Amino acid sequence: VFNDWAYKTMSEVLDQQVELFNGATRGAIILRSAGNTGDLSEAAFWA
Amino acid sequence: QEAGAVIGQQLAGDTMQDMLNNGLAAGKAAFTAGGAVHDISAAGTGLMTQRAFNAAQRIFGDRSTDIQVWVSHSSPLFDLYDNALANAEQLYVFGTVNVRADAFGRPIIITDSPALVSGAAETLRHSTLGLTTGAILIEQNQDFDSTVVDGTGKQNITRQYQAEWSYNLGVNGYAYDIATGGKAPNPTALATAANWDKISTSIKDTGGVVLVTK
Amino acid sequence: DSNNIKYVREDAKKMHKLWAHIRMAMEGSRAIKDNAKEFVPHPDNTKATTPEGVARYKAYIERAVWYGASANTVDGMLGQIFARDPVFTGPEDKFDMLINDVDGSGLSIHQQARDSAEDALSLGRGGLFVDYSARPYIKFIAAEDILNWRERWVNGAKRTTLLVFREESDADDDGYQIYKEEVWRELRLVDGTYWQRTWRENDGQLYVDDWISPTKADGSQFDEIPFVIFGSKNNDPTIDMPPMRDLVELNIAHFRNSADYEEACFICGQPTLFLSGLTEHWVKNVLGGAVVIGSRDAVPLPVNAKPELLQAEGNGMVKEAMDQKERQMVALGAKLIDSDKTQRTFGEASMEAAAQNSVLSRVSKNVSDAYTKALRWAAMFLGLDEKIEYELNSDFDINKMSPEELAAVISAWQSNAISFTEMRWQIKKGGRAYLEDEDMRNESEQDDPL
Amino acid sequence: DSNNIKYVREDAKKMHKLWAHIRMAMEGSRAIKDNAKEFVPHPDNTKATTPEGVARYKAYIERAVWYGASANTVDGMLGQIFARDPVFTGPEDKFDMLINDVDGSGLSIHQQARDSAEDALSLGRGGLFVDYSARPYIKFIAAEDILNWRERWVNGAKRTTLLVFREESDADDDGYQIYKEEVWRELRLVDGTYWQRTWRENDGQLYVDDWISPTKADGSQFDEIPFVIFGSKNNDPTIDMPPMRDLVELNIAHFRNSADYEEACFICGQPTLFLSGLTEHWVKNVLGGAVVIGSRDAVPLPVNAKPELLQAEGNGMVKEAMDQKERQMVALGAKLIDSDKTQRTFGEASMEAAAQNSVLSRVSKNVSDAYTKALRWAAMFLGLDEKIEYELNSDFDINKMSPEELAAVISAWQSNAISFTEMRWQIKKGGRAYLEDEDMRNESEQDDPL
Amino acid sequence: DSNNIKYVREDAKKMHKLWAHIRMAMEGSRAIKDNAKEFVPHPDNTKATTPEGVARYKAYIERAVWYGASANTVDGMLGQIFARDPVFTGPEDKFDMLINDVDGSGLSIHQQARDSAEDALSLGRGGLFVDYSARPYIKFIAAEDILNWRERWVNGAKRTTLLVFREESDADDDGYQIYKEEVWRELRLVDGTYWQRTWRENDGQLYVDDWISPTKADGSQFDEIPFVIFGSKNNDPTIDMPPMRDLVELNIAHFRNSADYEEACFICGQPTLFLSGLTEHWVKNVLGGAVVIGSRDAVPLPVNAKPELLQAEGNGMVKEAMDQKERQMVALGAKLIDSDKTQRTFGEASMEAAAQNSVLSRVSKNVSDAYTKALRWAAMFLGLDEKIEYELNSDFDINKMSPEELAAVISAWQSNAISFTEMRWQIKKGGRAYLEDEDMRNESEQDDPL
Repeated sequence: VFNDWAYKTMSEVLDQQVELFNGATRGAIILRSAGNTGDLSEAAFWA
Repeated sequence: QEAGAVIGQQLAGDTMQDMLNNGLAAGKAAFTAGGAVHDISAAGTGLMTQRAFNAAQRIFGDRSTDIQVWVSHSSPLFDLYDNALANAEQLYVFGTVNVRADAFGRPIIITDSPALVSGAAETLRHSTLGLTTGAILIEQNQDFDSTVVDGTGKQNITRQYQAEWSYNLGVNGYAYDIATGGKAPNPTALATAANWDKISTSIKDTGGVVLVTK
Repeated sequence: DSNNIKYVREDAKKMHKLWAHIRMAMEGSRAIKDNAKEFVPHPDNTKATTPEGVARYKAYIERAVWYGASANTVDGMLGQIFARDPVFTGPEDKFDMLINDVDGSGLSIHQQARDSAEDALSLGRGGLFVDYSARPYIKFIAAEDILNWRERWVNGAKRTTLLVFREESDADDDGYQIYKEEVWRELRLVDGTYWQRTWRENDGQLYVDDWISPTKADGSQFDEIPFVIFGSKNNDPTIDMPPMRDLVELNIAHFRNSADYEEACFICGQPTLFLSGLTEHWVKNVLGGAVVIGSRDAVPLPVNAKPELLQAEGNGMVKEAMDQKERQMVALGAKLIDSDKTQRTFGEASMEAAAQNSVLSRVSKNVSDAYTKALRWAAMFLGLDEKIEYELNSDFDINKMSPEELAAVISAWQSNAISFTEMRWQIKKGGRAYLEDEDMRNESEQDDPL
Repeated sequence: DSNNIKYVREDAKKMHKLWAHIRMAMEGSRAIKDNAKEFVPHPDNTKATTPEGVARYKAYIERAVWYGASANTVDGMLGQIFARDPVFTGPEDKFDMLINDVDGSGLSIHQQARDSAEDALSLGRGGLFVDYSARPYIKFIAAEDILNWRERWVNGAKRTTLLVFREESDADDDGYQIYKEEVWRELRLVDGTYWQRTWRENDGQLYVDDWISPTKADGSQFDEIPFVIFGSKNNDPTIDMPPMRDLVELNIAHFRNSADYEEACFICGQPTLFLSGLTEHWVKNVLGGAVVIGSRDAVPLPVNAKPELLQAEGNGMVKEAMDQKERQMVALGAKLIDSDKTQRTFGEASMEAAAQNSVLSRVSKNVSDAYTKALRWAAMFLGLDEKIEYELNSDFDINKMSPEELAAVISAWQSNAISFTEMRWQIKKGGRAYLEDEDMRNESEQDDPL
Repeated sequence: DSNNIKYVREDAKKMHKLWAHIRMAMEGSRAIKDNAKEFVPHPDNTKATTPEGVARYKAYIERAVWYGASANTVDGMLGQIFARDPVFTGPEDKFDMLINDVDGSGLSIHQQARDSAEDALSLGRGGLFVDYSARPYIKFIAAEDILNWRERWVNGAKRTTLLVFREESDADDDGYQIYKEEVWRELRLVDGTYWQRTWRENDGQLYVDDWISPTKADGSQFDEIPFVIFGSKNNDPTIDMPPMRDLVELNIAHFRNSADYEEACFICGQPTLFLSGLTEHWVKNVLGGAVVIGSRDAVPLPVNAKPELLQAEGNGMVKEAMDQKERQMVALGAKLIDSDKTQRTFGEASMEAAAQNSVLSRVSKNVSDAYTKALRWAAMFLGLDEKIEYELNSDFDINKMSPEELAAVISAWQSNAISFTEMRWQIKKGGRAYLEDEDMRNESEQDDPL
C-alpha cells in the first residue's frame, strides 16, 4: 500500500534481481571479502 | 545536485549485478568445458516442468543430493508455471500450482542475468544451471577507489566521477587457464570455454551442472 | 558471514557533501579559497574558459574575505558548555584509569569529551566504543569513520545488530617513516550476544582476526553492542542534521558578496579626475601627458570644461546585503560574533536564554548520556558498580558568583536544602573555591585559632 | 460546499504535501535549494522553455539565500519544553527498565520523549505503541508510518477499532547488501477485545499471520488498543494541524524575495562608468578600448561628456519586502530570531508569556498525557502499579533561580507548604543542585561535617 | 635507521608555511611590509614588470599602515590568562627547584608557562620534555622543532611510539663569533618501555651514541614517553588549527585596504584650484605662470571662468570598507582594541563572558594539564609524591574585590565552606593581600598588641 516516496527515490537502481548470494541461494554463491596479492591466487592439493 | 549520491546508489546496485553476472557466466562456461551440460532443445517444446531436471541428476550421478538450488532465467520458470498450470498428468491441485522447488527439495532461484540467456527468435536458448555447496566463489578484495576531478579547457568546467575495484572468481574443481586466457580477463574472456581446466578427477567433486532449454 | 566490509551506508553518502563543506568552514579561509569554484560561481563563464579569465578569477578570490563566523560559533558554544569541568558521580579511587587517561594516551576523559562535544555540535555526529585490552579503553570514533550499521527487530526490540567502523594507525618499523593501516572493526549481534571481528591488515597486506566474543567480569557475554552514536538531535544510529548547516550557508553567501564588494572597492574605490570637455590640442599643449594635482599647483582648463572627481559612493547596496547577512547570522547563532553598538535590557534576555541555549542543552544531555553509558559498559567489563554518572555542565552563561548568592548558598547548606557536595560544586562553578572537597574537609577539622 | 452533503476527508493522503514541505524546511537550505521549483515559480515560462532560460533559472536560484528560521524556531521551542528533564511519579526501582531504555535500544525514555515532542512541534502528529515482546516496549511511530484508522461509536463511546501502521526495519542478510523490509501491524478492537496481527511482504507477496490477543499479566485481555496518537491539537486519531504552516509560508516567501534581491545585487550592485556623449573616433584615438580608473591616472573626455557611476540605491522595495517578512516571522510569535536592537520592559513579557507559550504548553501537555498512557499500559502488561505520571516541563522561559527565590522556597519548605521532593525539584530546576533527593538524605542523616 | 633521522612528517612540512605566516603577523609591521609582495597584489602587473613599476610599488607599500590587531589580541588574551600567578598544589618545599629554575636557566615555571601559553595561542602547538640530568628538567620544544611522531594501537590503546625533536644549541668556542650546533633526540617506546637516544653530527659523520632507558627513582623504567604535546585544541600529537588564522587574514585585508586609502589620501586629498575657462593669453598676461592664494590678494578671471576647489570627499567606500573590517575583527570577539564612545548596559556581558573566554579557557586547560603531567613525571623521576597538580588562572576578568565580596568571602571562611588556603588564594586574587599564608599565620599567631 506504499506509493508516496521521498525525493529522487524514483531514480532507477536496478531491474535484475541480484539477491543471489550466500544464504539466499542456500550457500551456492559465496560472496566473501578477503584480500589477495597478484592477478592469480592458486592453491595446491594432493591428487 | 546530488550526483554523488545518485551515482553511489546506482553503482552499488550495478556492482552487485556485475559480480553476480560474471560469476554466472564463468560458472556456465566452466561447467560446459567440464562436460556437465544437458542440451534439451529438440525434445518436444523444449522445457518440461520436472522431467528435465532428472537429466541433470543423471549427469551428476550418485552424488545427486549435493545439488540443492537451480539458478534460472524467468522464462523457464514461467514455462514450468504454464505446464504445471496445465497438468496433462494429474499431479497438481489448484493450491499447489505455484511450487517453486523441483519436487526434490531444491528451490529454484530466479534472475534475468544476460549470462543465462543467449540468441533471439528461434535461436533463443536459456541456461538453468544448478549448484552445489559453495560451488562458485566470488571474493571482493577491498580495493575500492573513487575520485572527483574537474576539467579545464572546454566551455564548462567538466566534472568527472571515476571508480575502480576488483574481485576474484573461483569455481569448485576448476582452474582458469591463464596461458590461454590472460592476466586480466574480460567478461567475455571468462565466458569462453577451453580457458577453464577441470582440476578435480571426478565430475562429482566439481560443483555444478548446466541445463540448456529453449 | 563476513561480507561487503569497507562499504559505507548510503545515508552517509548523501551526508558526506554537507560534512565536507562544514569541515571546510571550520578550517577557515584557506579551505574555502582552495575550493572557491564550488562556492563562488564565476561571474562570466565565457571569459572563464579563456586563460585571461582564470587569472581574473584568482584575483577575484584573493581579494575576497572569509568571515569564518561558523568556527567561532562552534568555539563559543563549546565555551559555555565546558565552563569549569564536568561532574562525575561514583567512586573516584577505582575509576582513575578512565578519568586520567581514557584511551591510554595520557589524555583525560574531559578532553575526549570536549572533542566529542565539538564534533557533535559542528556536524552533529560521533561515536564511542569501549573494548577490553587489563583495562578497557573508551575509544572515540569520528563521524566519518563510522560507515555501516544495521537495525533489525529481535523479540520486538530496537537492536543494533551490525556495526562497522574504520580506524587509522601507523605501523612502527625501525625506520622513521610514516605508513597507514586502515584497520576495520566488525561488530555483530547474533542471537542476543556480542561478537566482534578485527581486520589486521598488515602493512602491505590485508589479514583478518578470528571471531571472538568479549565477556564481562563474571561472564554472560552481552546483549547489546558497546558502541553508542551520539548526535545533535539524540543518540540513535540514524543520521541527524548538523547544527551548523544554515550558518555555513549564510557564511558562504556573505563570502561571495564580500568578493563582489572587494572587487568594487579595488576598481572604483579610488577617486578619478575625469577631465571632461577637453581637447587633444589642450592636452599636448599644456598637460603634456602629465597633470600636477598638488595643492601648491593648479591646472588650467579650456572654455566649458568641467572636472568631476567621481568615485564609488558609500553605503553600497552590496554592503547593505552583506549587513543583512551579518544580521541574519547574528539572529541564528547565539554568540558567533558580538556587537558593541547594541544595548540589551536585562531580565528580558532571561526569558529567551532557555531558547537560545536549546542546542547547548540537547548536545550536553546527548554527550552526557553517551559517556554515562560508555562508563557503565566499562564498569561491566571491570565488574565495578553500575550506578555511576558522568553529567556535563548543563548550566551556561557562567560568571563569578555573587556575594549575595554566596550568602544564599551558605544559608541553604546550613539548612537541609543543599548537600555539602552540591554546595561545593556550586562554589567551585562560581570561581570561589578550587580545592577538592576532601582536602577542604581535612583542613576544616583542624582547630585553627584564627 | 454544503458540508452536510457526504464527503470523506481524513487520511494522511490529505497531508503528505505539507508534511513533506515541513520536512524539507526542517532539513535546511540543501533541500530547499534542491527542490526550488515548487517554492520559486519561474520568472517567465516563455523564457523557461529555452535552454538559456533554464540556465538563467539556475543562475537565479543558486544565488538565493535560505534563511532557515523554522529550524531555529523548532529548536528553541523544543529547548524551552525540554529544559532540565521530565519528572517521573511512582516507583522507580521497578520502572528502571523502561526509563533506562524505553524501546530496548539503550535510548532512555527522556530522549524518545524529546523526539516525540519534536515531531509534535514540527508537523503535529506522532504515535506511541506498547507491545509485549520478556519485557514490554514503548515504541515511537512517526506521522507517516500511521497508515489507516477508523472510529466507530460503540455503546455510546467513540472507539478507535482499527489502526494500521508501517514498521520499518533493515534486512541483515549474510552480506551487507542494503535492503529494507516493511512490516504492517493491524490493531483491531472486536467486541471489546484487543487483537493484532502482522502483514509481511517478502519478495512481493503479502504473507499474513494469525490473530493473537496480547493479554495482561493477570490475564483478562484488554479493553482498549495500546496505541495513542498525539499532536498539537489533542490526543485524537483525527489529523491535527501542524503548528508551523504559516511560518513555513513566510520563510518560503522570504526565500523567493531573497532570490530576487540577490540577483539584483549581483547584476546592478557593481557601480558602472556609463560614459556618455562619447564618440568612437575619440575612443580609438586616446582611450584605445581601455580606461585607467585609479587615482594615479586621469582620463580625458570630449565636449559635453558626463561620466556617471550608476548603481542600485539601497533601501529598495525588495529590501523592504524582505525586512517586513522578517518582522512578520518574528511577529507571529516564533522564537526564530534574537535581535540585539529591540528593547523590552521587564514584566510585560511576563504579561504576554501565557499567549506566547500557547503551543509549547499544548505540546507539553499532549506528550505528557501520551506517555502517561503508555506507562500505564506497560504497567498493565507487567502487572505493576497504575498510579504513575510522567509530565514534561510545564514552566517555560526557565532561568537560574535567584537568592531571594532560594530563601523563599527554603522558608516555604520549613512551613507545611512545599514537600521536600517538591522543594528539591524546584531548586534543581533553578540550577542549584544536581544530586537526587534520596542521596541528599543519605548524606544528611549524620551530623554537621564541621 | 633506514634513513636519516631528520625526516619531517608531511603535515608538519605543510604547516611550516602557515606557522611562518602567523609568526610574521605576530612580530609586527616591519616584516609585513618587508614581505608585502606575497600579500598585497601590485596594482598592475604590466607596471610591475618595469623598474618604475617596482619603485612605485615600494612607495605604495611604504605609505601604507599596518594595524597589528593580531599582536594586541594575543597580548591581551595572554594577560587575561596570566594574571596573579598559577597555583601549585602539593608539597611546595620539595618542588622549589622546579618552580624556581625549571630548566636550569633561573626561569620560573610560571614564566615558561606564559611562553608556552603564548606559543599555543599564536600558532597552536608546543611541547614539554621531562628528562634527567641530580635534578629533572622540564624542557620547552618549539612548534617548528617537533618533527616526527607515530601512534600505534597497542593492545587496544592509543600510544605514542616514536617522537623525534631537534635540539638547537650554541657551540661554546674560545672566540666570540656565533656558531650553531643542533642535536636530535630520539624518544622511542618499545614493548611498553621508554628508550631515548641522541644524535649528534661531527666532521661530516652523523653519530648515534647509544640506547638508554631512563628509570624512576625506585626503578621499573617508564611505561610511556615523557613528552606531552599541548595544542590549541587538545593534547593531541595531531596538528591543531592555529587560533589566530582568521584574525591574520582580516589584518592582511585591512592592510591592503589601508594601502589603497593612503595612496588616495596622498594623491587626491588636497584641494586644487582647477581654474576652468582659461586662455593661455590670459595666463601669460595677468597670471604669468603663478597664482596668489592668500586673503590679501585677489586674482581676476576672464568672462565665463569657473574656479572650483576639488578634493576627495569623506565617508568614501574604501574608508567604510576599512571601518567594516575593523568592526568584523571586533565582532569576531578578538580582544584587540576598545571603543570609548560605545557603551554597554552592565549585566549583559556577564552572561556572554563564557562565550568570550571560550578560547582562553581551552588553552588554559590544555596548558595546565600538560604542566601537571610534566610535574608528575618529574616527581616520578625524583621518587616524590605523584598526586600533584598545577592549575592556571581559570577565573578571567581579574578585578579588585569590593568590600561586599571581601565580607562575603570572610563570612564564608568561618563557615565550614572555604578552606583557609582557599580564602588566602581569593584574598591574593582580589588584590587585598600579598604575603604568603604561612607568613600571615606566623605574624597573626602572636598576641595582638592592642
